[PDB]
Amino acid sequence: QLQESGGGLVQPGGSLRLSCAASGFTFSSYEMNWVRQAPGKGLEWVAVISYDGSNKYYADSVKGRFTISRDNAKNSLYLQMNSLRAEDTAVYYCARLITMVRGEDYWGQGTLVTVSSASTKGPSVFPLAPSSKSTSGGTAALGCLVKDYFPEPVTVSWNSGALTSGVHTFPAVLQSSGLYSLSSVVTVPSSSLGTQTYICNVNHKPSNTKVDKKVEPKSC
Amino acid sequence: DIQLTQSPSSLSASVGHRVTITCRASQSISSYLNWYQQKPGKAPKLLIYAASSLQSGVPSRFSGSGSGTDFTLTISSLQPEDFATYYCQQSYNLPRTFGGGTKLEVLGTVAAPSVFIFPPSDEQLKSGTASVVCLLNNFYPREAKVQWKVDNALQSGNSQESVTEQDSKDSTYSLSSTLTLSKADYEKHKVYACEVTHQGLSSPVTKSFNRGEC
Amino acid sequence: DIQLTQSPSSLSASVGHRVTITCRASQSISSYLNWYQQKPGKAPKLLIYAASSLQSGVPSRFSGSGSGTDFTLTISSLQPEDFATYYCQQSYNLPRTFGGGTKLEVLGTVAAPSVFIFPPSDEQLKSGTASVVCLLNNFYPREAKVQWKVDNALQSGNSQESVTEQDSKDSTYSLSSTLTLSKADYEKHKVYACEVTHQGLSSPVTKSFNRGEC
Amino acid sequence: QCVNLTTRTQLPPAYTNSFTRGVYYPDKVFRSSVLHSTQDLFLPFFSNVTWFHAIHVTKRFDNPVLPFNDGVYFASTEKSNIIRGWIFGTTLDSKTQSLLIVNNATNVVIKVCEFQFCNDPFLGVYYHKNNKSWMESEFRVYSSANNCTFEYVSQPFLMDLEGKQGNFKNLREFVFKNIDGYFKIYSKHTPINLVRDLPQGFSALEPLVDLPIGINITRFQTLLALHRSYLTPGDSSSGWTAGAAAYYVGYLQPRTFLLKYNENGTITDAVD
Amino acid sequence: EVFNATRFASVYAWNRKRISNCVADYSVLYNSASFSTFKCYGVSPTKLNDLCFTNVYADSFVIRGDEVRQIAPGQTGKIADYNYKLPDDFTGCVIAWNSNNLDSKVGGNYNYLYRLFRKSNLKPFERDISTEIYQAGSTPCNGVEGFNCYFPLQSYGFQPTNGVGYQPYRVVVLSFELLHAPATVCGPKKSTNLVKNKCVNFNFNGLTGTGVLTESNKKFLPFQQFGRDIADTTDAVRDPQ
Ligand SMILES: *[C@@H]1O[C@H](CO)[C@@H](O)[C@H](O)[C@H]1NC(C)=O
Ligand SMILES: *[C@@H]1O[C@H](CO)[C@@H](O)[C@H](O)[C@H]1NC(C)=O
Ligand SMILES: *[C@@H]1O[C@H](CO)[C@@H](O)[C@H](O)[C@H]1NC(C)=O
Repeated sequence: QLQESGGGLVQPGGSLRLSCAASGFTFSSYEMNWVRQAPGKGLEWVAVISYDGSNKYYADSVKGRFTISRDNAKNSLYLQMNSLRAEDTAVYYCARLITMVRGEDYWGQGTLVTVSSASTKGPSVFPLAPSSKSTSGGTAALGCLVKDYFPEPVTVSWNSGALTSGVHTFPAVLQSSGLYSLSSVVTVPSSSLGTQTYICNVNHKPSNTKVDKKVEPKSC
Repeated sequence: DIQLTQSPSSLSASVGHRVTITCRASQSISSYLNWYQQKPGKAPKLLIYAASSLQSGVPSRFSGSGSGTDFTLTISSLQPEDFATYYCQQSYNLPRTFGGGTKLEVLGTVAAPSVFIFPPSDEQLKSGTASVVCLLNNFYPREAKVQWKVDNALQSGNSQESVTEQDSKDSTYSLSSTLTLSKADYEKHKVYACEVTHQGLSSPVTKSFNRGEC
Repeated sequence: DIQLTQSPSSLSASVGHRVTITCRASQSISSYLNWYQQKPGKAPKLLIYAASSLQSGVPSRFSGSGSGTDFTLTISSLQPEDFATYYCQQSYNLPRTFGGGTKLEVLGTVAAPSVFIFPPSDEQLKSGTASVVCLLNNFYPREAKVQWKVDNALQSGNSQESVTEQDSKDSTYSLSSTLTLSKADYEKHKVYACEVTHQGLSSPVTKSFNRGEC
Repeated sequence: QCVNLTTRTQLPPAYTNSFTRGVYYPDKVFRSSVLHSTQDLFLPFFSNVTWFHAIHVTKRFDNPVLPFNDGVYFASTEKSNIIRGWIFGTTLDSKTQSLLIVNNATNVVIKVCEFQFCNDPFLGVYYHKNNKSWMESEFRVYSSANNCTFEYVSQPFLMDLEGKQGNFKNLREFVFKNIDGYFKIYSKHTPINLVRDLPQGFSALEPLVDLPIGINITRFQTLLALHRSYLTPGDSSSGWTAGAAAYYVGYLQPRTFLLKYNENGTITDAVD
Repeated sequence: EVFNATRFASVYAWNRKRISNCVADYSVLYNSASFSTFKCYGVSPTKLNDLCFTNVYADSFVIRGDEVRQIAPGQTGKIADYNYKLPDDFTGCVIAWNSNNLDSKVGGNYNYLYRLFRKSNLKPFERDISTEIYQAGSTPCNGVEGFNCYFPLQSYGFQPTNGVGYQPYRVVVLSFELLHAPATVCGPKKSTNLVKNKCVNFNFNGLTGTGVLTESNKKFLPFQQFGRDIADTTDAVRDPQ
């Protein structure tokens, strides 16, 4: 078992401290690594430290800025992060990478970090309101485009879940403001658009801002 | 430094397919080339603890091979969880380094096509923006073109997109894409459309979205 | 009664290898366990008695171990004179019983695959019988498989084989095998073949043996 | 664990007379209504025994290292379980094995280990006024026990840890010998009313225990309990009270004694 | 406690238990039908019940079934070389048994490890739990694992389906130690019945003679074992039972 911790949202040039608790194995015997993964990117090696902690090594992005360190007496690995960059926006995994000799690998669940000047803010809420502009037989996209929130997750759903049939949700876009946005949808028959009320159930849950808003099909 | 080159960056397949991905190191590394499976953002599962050595409890359908620069991961017959990313990583020297992970992203290769097309919404008008939505949704490919018609010009550079992956039941992605335009832009412009050109259908498909002009 | 299991039923090796074979008893017998070597058509020669004591004039490269239910014979650095069949025997009580001896058959283990096959001869036909001569020859691994093709049906039960012993210089076997058929059967059918599914090659091989049909 | 104590005052070595104390049954043989002669290691009659004691009044606490020689007669006169055991050994420093005997306040313990003893070993009862009691609170006998080769602990008990008034009331006499890799112990309890000195009169020590330990013993060192309380200065080296107890030591010598055996086969008298 | 322990050591980290101050019935071990191997060097189990020792050491661990061959004087191979070595004049017994049903797991068991690489062979009864990365090649591996730089310990992978030579075996080694000290470990000592009122030849607890034994009117102190008269002949004895 491995459990990373201490991740968060921080400004460029800042510092942050990751930690990783090890359980159910002899942590004290092994090289222990940091790896990271920026959203949608491949795996990136961050650093490694010897079993006894006597030696430390890094990839060139984090070199000198960061520090990898360990408390064998506490079965705990750490990453001190400093002079933070957009580069450092990643899930950070704590792991026993195996190399040639047979043994049991371990990876933790990974702790998230994001580097941006932005602030915690609610779902700026823009429902898809399908009308004479767009309705086409069995197809009419309701939905929302949602914007301007710094922590990554906005939840979105349709008519308080009563309109789940034909739901689709799409990856987020980071705006130049350092705030995220995303698109989320339900595709509904044009003939149904006079029946349901249609709400876009946005919640930027880290702001705790539920802003569930009426959607207006057959407008204009 | 040593750099890794997964020959498929992406794959399409179906359950029961024997599958292979290959990874090339930028230089020789003897047999020091591990392989992993990752489901998106989950902890990378070690498959092979060298070029060839299958890890404890890893399913028997997986296998590794190679020497010097050139390596393989194989899956003897593909199963649903294997629609995942795969990473090679070299174990030879520092820095430890990973391939551009092969994404076996097409959960069931098939052909099922689809399209949809949505305005810069009326309930989006209040934003001080027009954010148009092309919406080719439940389409088999990830592959489609999107085009714009705002004051009849086709906009470019000023756009975004994101796609929900190949659906497990439908075997179709869905794409969303957006031209975006300020209060000044959206009240300057009056003709609008977005056009979806998903080649699983025979044609571009579009409607007169006309913000302030419908 | 005491049953002895000898674990490797056959082995392959080359000179200067260390080799081990093992014998396991259905109850404890303390150290009461002899080991014998037999060469073809010779009497058995005692090598070890008690379970460890080397017999008078036996070469010091042989050694035994065990006391209880599990026993081993080892050969420290194998030699051309050692390729033989080896038997354990319990000395503990009556009836005296032997293991099904391990055959250290492959002198100088190698890999060379081979096939050939031959018809039910016309100079055999005069018998009032057909006897097909399946014939894979100078193939390294003793393991091989045979099938038939008489009127392109695959015959079964009606067969025999014998293998000429592991060749002293090639370390290859040669095999003979025979489907054999009455006058009525050998004229009722007209297409024939053996098929040699030789494991040493990538494919079976089969040839038109055509009794009454050439 | 260790602490060097301070506030111990300095005084001359005291002495008293053995008065025919300290014979013991030399073998496991019953003899009745007979006089019997034995050559053995005995404490000589009317010998001077060095007297050691702990008392506050002034500020006297008293457990030096002493030689073992061929064997030791030891006696405690007390009222409060202040004497708690002994160290026996040679180097006393974990460079050799050595033997610990201690009545910990709930458990008699015996051990043989490469003990790194304190240069000033003690126990300490604290008057925990919140618990309204004395209790043993400060085992400070050794820093470490680097290897071990015998162990024993009795089934548990408790004792009164007394702030007792009046004169000494228990006499406990012991003889220790180390012969053929056996450490042999003889003892006798006796009730007393004597204010200070070692009492006159006669009683033989009975064989208590005999331990199969192969070690060389050359020196020994007694273990005593401090009293500690809210009335003291509290400080680790000096915030303590000595209690009130005395003990005596004398050395066995090769002597011929004539022993008088009772009808029940007890020793009842002897001639040196 | 040694033979029915719930979990055993890995062989590189082999346990040792010291036995002293007790009665040891070796024949109760030896007669237990359990053991795949029971082998003695310099002794025989029946004779061990007649002997006495200062200590006995019991060393224990798990190894793979075919490796049991190596737990003997003069042997060589990864276990004998890098994990556990007997001296070539060993005096003691090796006991082993198949433990497949305790020590294999259906997902494979990897709790048990052994030392795969070492600079040099162990000395007799040496032990080495060090986890320093083994430099196989020229680079100082600097506590990092890579091209010529290996973790020195490897797991066994005990599946219940393994062939018998690949199954786990629990092993105990008994070493008998006699020093210049009292012999605290001994085999049990047999008693016959008493026989009063006949001329018999007797041995009470090492005191021997011939005579007629009868119940006495006299009574000893609780520590006394026999009586003597004024001539120093033995006139009475206490029955130890
Ligand atoms: C124990 O005894 C051995 C053997 O004399 C010695 O090497 C070691 O330093 C001692 N101390 C400890 C803590 O093992
Ligand atoms: C002998 O022992 C008994 C029982 O303790 C006692 O009554 C008797 O007085 C003793 N006799 C002598 C002379 O001590
Ligand atoms: C010895 O064992 C017997 C049988 O259990 C018992 O009756 C007897 O009291 C025991 N005696 C001693 C001295 O333990």
